[PDB]
Amino acid sequence: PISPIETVPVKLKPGMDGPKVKQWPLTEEKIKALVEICTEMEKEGKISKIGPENPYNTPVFAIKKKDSTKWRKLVDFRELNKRTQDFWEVQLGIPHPAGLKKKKSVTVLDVGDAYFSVPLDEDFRKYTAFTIPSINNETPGIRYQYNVLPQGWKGSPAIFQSSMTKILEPFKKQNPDIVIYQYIDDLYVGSDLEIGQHRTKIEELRQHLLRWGLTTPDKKHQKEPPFLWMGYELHPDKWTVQPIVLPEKDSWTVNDIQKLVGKLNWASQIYPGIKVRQLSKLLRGTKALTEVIPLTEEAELELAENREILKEPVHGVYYDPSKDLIAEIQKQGQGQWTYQIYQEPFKNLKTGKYARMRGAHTNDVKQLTEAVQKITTESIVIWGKTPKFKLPIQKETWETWWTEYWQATWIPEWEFVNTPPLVKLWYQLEKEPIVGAETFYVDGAANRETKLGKAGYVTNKGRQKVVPLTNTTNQKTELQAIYLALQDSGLEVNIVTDSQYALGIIQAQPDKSESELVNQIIEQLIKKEKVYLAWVPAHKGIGGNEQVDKLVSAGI
Amino acid sequence: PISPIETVPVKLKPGMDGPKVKQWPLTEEKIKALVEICTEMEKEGKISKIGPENPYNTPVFAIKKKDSTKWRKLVDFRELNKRTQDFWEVQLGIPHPAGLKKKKSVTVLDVGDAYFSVPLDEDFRKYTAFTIPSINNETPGIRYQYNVLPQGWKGSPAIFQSSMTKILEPFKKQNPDIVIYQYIDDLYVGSDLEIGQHRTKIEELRQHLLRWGLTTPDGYELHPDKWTVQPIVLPEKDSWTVNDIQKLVGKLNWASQIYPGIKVRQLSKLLRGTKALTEVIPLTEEAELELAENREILKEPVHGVYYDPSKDLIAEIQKQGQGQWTYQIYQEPFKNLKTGKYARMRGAHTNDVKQLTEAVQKITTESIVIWGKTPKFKLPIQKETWETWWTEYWQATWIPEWEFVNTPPLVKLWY
Repeated sequence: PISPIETVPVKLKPGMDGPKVKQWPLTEEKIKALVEICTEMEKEGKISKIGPENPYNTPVFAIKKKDSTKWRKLVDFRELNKRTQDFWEVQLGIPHPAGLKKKKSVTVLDVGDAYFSVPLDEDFRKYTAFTIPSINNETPGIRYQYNVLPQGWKGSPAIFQSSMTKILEPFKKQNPDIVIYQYIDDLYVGSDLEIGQHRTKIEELRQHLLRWGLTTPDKKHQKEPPFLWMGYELHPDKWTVQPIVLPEKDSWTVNDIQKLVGKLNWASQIYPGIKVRQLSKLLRGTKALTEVIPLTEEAELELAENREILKEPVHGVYYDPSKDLIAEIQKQGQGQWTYQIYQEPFKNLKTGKYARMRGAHTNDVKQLTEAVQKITTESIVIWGKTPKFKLPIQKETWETWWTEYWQATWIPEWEFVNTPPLVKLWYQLEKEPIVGAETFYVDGAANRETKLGKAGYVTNKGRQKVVPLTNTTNQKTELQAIYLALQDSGLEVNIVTDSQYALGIIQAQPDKSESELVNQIIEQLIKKEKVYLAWVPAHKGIGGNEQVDKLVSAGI
Repeated sequence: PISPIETVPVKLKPGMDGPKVKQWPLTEEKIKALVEICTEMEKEGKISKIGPENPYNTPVFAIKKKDSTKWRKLVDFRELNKRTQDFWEVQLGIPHPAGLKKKKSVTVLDVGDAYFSVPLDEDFRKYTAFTIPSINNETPGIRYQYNVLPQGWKGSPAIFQSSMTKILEPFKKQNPDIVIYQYIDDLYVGSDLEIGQHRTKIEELRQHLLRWGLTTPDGYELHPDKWTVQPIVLPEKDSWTVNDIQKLVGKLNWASQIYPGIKVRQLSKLLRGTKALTEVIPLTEEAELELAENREILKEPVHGVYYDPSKDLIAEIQKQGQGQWTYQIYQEPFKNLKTGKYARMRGAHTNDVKQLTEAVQKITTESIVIWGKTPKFKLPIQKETWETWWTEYWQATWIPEWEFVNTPPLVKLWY
C-alpha cells in the first residue's frame, strides 16, 4: 500500500498556477464504473474526495479496451505536466543486455502497482485534483485528488526511481556481489550463488521491500531460463529482443497515437532509424484524447517504415570482461556502413549500421572516421571501454589523408581487415603545376535577378568558349566553368579559378555529393590524370583571369 | 576545515537561469576515481547528495596533473560562470601585473584547495549540481551539490580574494621583486632568478602557504622570456615561374588587410597575358622595387594594435604539417595581438587531437600570463571528434570557450 517513505518536494513552474481545465461528460455506464474504480481507489488511500475550496481540475476519460481484463480510469495530465517543474532524468539512456555478464542464477521481480505505492508531496496534491462526473445531473461532481504518484503525471517516473534507490541502498551495501538493476517497474537481481542460498537472498529482498510498502506479487521469475526484463529475453547464454508489435488500425484517436508514440520511443532505443517526428505533429495540432485524428501521408509512411525496421529479429551473447573488445566496420551503400562488436569471433555483442550526412558534400574515408567515432562513444557507454578497431583500408591510405587534410582527426588503435569494399581515395590532386599541360584560365557568373549567366575558359593555346546558363546562382556557374575546362581537356590540365567557394569543395577531395554538377566534376577528376586547381584573386589585373571576366561579366 | 563564516550572497545574472548541461559519458577508469573523490569529499561534508527535484547539472570529469599521479576531479563550470553575477570590483584578480610576462621564470601552483573551507550561500547551492555517470546506465547516477566554494567557479577566488591577499602580504613584504598573480585556482609566480634559485623561492611559498593552512602540490614552470612571434614570410623563388608570381600576389593581397602599405601593381603587370603557369618570367627591376618594399613592411609591428580590456580575446589555430601549428589572438579581425607557431610533435606525440589540445593550452596560459583572460577558440576540428578525446590529454585546471570551424586556404597564408 502507500509507502511511508520520505516524500519529495515538487514545485510548479515559476509563475504558472495550477491546472483548472473543464471535465467533459461521459456515458451513464462509463461514469458508474469510473465512480466504482474511484471508490476502490479512495478505499486504498490512493486518492481522497475533496470540496468547494479547490480551484483546480483535470480531464478524466475512460478507454474502451481492457488490457489484462481491466477497463480503468485514464486521466489527462497534459496541462499539469506543463506547469509541473522540470526534473532531471539522471542517465545517459536505457541499459542494453550486452552490458550484462553471465550470472549463474538470475531473478527478475515485477513491482506491482509500483507508482501507486510511493507517496506524493502533501502540498502538490491540490494540483492533481480531478472530478468523476454525475449520473443524475441533479447531483454534483465527485471530486478527488491524488495521495500517491499519478500514472501519467510528469514526475512519477523520476521520483519513484529515487524512492526505490534509497530503499535498496541498505540492502545493496550488505551483499556487495549480488547485482541489482532498476528500470520502471522491473527489478533485476542476479549473482553467483546457488539456487537455495540465492533464493534466500531474494526472499530477504522481497521482505525488505514489503517493510517499505512495495509489494512484489507471486509473479516472480523463479529460476526458469526465459527471463523477461525490459522487452528482451535473457537466456542462459544469449539474449533476444521480444518482438515489437505496433497496432494496425484505420481510426486513430489523440490517445491511441500517444500510446504508440511512446511505444515507438521505447522501441527506438532498442532499434535505429525509427522516426516519430510526423506522428508527433498530430498531437500538437488537436486536443481531447477522444476526438479522432487522421494520419497524414508522412505519418502513415513513417508507420510502415518503423514497422519494417521492427521486423528484423535482434539478439546477442553476454559480456566477459576477461577479454578484449573488437569492433569490425564495413562499407556498403555508397554511404551505408555496417559494424559488429564482439569478443569471441562470430559471437556478437552488438550489431548495427551507421549511415549519416557527412555534410553537403562528403568523402569516403572521412565517413569511416565518423563511423569509428560513433562506435567508440557507444562502447564507452556500454562497457566503459574503447574497443580495438578492425578497419577495411590500407594503413598508408589513412596516413596520406591526415598528412594532407587541413583538419586534425584521429582514429584510435586499429588493424587491417583484407575484405572486399575497401575504402580509399579516388583522386590525388597534384601539389605543383604540371609542365606542358594546357592552362585553362576559367571563370563564370550569373544574375540573381534573371538566374542566367555565363561560364567558360580562355586557355594559353588561344582557345575560348562560353555557354549561356538558365536558372543558375552566381556561384553554381563558377563550379560549372571548372566542369568545362575539365571536359574539353587532355589527360593533364592546369585549371585556374577566382572562386574561393569552388576551390574548397574541390580541395577536400570529395567522393559523392548532393550537387549533381559537383558529382560530375568528381567523375571527371578521377578520369583525368594530373589535375591542378589553383587560386588567384578576382576583380584585378592578374592573368587570363582579367580577360575571361569580360566575356562572362554582364554590362562590361 | 570550514571556518565558521557568514555566507556572502551570490546571485545569477538578471533574467538568466542556472545551468542544465548534460553529462558526457566517461570510462570505467574515470568513473571509479570520481566516485572515490566524491565519497570522501562527502564525509568531509563538502558536497551533499541531492534528489531529482533539482533541475540543474554540470559536467564533471577526472583529469591528471602530470605523469602517473593521483586523479584530480575537474568540473566544467564554464556555463555557470557565464550566468553567474560578475562581482562588484573585487575581481578574480587585480589590475593585471604588467610584468608577469617579462619574468625570467614563472611557476604555477594549484591553490584550489583553499576554497574548501569557506561555506557557500545556501541558496546558490542548487546551481552547482553535478551527476556521475554509471557504466551501462545500471545505477541512476550519483547526484551531488556543493556546500563550499567549488574549485572551478569564478565566485570563489572573487570571494576569497581578501583572505588570499592577507595570506600573501608577508611573502610580498619579504620578497617585493617576486611577482605573483592569481587566475582562479592558480597562482602564477614569477621571478628574475636562476631556475635552481627559483625553485627554492617557490618551495618557500609552498611551506608558508602550507603553514597558513593551504595544501599546495609540487609545481609547474614557464619562461615568458623566450616567448617569440611568428611573422608572414615571402619565398625564395621570387618572380620566377608564373605560378610563383601568382602565389606571391595572392599572399601579398591578403596581408593588405593587415598592413595596406603593400602594393600589387609591379607584379600583377608581369602577370598580364594568358601564359602557362610553368613559365619562368622576368624578375624586372620594377618588381624587385615592389618586392623588397613588400619584404620590409612584413618585418614590422602592426599599427594601432593595442589591447583593450573590454572586448573578448579570440584565437585561431591552423594545422600546418609535421607536428607544426600556428595561431593568432585578436579581439577585432585582422588587428593582431599575437601570432605564433606551436611546434613540438613527432612519433609518440604524433596524435592530432593530443597536439591540438596541448596547443590550445599553451595559447590559454599565454593569455592569462599576458592579458589575464582566456581567449575564445576557433577550433580546426569537427565538434564530434574533439569532443571524444580532449579530456584524455587535458591537464590544466581551467577550460576555455571553444567554437569549431573549417580552415580555407589560410594555412598557406601563415607558415
